[PDB]
Amino acid sequence: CVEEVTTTLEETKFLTENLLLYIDINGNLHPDSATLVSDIDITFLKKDAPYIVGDVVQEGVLTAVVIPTKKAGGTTEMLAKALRKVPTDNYITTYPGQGCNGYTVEEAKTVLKKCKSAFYILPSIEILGTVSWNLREMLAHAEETRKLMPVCVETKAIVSTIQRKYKGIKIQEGVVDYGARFYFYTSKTTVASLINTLNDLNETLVTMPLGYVTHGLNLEEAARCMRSLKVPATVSVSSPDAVTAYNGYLTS
Ligand SMILES: [Li+]
Repeated sequence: CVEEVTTTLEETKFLTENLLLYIDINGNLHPDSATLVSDIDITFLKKDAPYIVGDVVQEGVLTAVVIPTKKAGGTTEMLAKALRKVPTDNYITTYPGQGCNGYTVEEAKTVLKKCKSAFYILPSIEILGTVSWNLREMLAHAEETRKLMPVCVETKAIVSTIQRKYKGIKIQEGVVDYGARFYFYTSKTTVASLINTLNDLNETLVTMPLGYVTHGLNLEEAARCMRSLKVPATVSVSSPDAVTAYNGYLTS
């Protein structure tokens, strides 16, 4: 009932056209699902928001289910309960509950072995060492390695430091390659959208944990989100004790 495939989305459609996508209660796509809806109208996902966990929406070849997140009380049984609402069918999908939602692959496997449906699981397509580097250190590293450095534009202390270092830089949201290569973002976009952007750019990162403070996440919550990155990243945390903490959060 559950089979992992080695193929891309397009290379897996010969088995079924149906895609199972994961959304949150506002109808926003999980980063694992967000890359699967090219050239398809997805207005229907958010049109009927807000949802509750377990709600299912469908249009054409797409099915989407609202899954729980452990930051908001979610457990393994609530994940299983949510997936039971999906109509029985054959689907291409990803393992439910990964990334920010905080479930492990082994937990996702457990949920899907209930298998009213058949699922073909797309491949999740390298872990650089976690460090505790200050902003000056992170900038110098970026400059010489050409790694992409995400920066939250609302963090005034960082923006001013960059302006001093790189006289003449015009900081604006998006990629800015001046002195070093930056991805400037607002906390007024989702963490998922930022992760998908970084994954699409397909560059190695030097970064603080994404969502941590800027999007109200604690360190464990950010570490869960960081699992959705598909690019290598040097992750710089607040202190040496946080290195130990972060690495533990990432592996559970
Ligand atoms: Li973005």
